[PDB]
Amino acid sequence: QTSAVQQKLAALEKSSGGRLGVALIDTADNTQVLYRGDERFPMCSTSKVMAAAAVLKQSETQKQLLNQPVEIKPADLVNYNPIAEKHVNGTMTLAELSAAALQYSDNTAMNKLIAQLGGPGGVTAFARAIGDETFRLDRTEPTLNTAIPGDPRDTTTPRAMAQTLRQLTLGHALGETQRAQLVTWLKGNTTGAASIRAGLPTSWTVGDKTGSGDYGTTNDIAVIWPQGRAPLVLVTYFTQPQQNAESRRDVLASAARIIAEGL
Ligand SMILES: O=C(O)C[C@@H]1CC[C@H](NC(=O)Cc2cccs2)[B-](O)(O)O1
Ligand SMILES: O=C(O)C[C@@H]1CC[C@H](NC(=O)Cc2cccs2)B(O)O1
Ligand SMILES: [K+]
Repeated sequence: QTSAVQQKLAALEKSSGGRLGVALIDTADNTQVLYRGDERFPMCSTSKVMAAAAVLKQSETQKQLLNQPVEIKPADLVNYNPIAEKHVNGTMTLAELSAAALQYSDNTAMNKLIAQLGGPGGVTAFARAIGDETFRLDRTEPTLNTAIPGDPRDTTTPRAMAQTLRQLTLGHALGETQRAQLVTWLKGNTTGAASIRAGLPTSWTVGDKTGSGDYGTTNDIAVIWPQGRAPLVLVTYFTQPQQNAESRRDVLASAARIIAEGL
């Protein structure tokens, strides 16, 4: 079937000229709303959640892991490093790298998380360990954001990412203190106010991770605590036909507004 919400998302997509993917889980009843929910999209910086979570999982058996210093060298800087560049020729702890990757979208920080996990495949292995058979990370920063149409590298589906984000933040994929740390980090994101957040009532609380890539790829994955009801998990992925397309965070806000109006 096609619901009223799905028809509105299709109209938004048609007007946008791009390709939109949405997955909602409403934990009030465990129901789902999907739009292109099983199509693949390039994750771009939303992949930073999986990398940080994989390090949190490692930290469950190493009380000092998050305090471990990691050297930052001039050669480690890439294309977007606002936190890591302040620590060149110094160090950042794994907690600092996680916070920088999640809350500031720092790409050097992400590369250090990936390296701590043994490369992109270590992030994929963690996804598999927590029940996600869809996610794949294949490259480091910055090339994981090329977002080429039809390329399977560094992709997932909306359905898979919503399920995984639920298990990480509201379920038991992580230990209790690690889940709480991930939620704290997401709630302190600096980059999200134009994306899913912008389509929701102002009284609701959001923790999210955005991403930007080539092909105008504009993404957001969020946990949402609405006023008066159980939490939601919402993924909104958007990608466009031209490599140089502009970001369209407003489309994500519009998708979130349609979802919220359908509850
Ligand atoms: O064109 C130029 O004169 C050089 C630019 C300068 C900085 C650029 N980097 C970014 O803007 C980081 C991003 C943040 C969010 C989306 S991209 B670049 O390193 O790509 O090259
Ligand atoms: O969180 C955000 O919205 C911003 C954040 C910026 C860093 C990452 N993007 C890039 O490095 C851009 C690239 C495009 C092609 C190659 S690199 B990420 O996907 O998004
Ligand atoms: K792993």
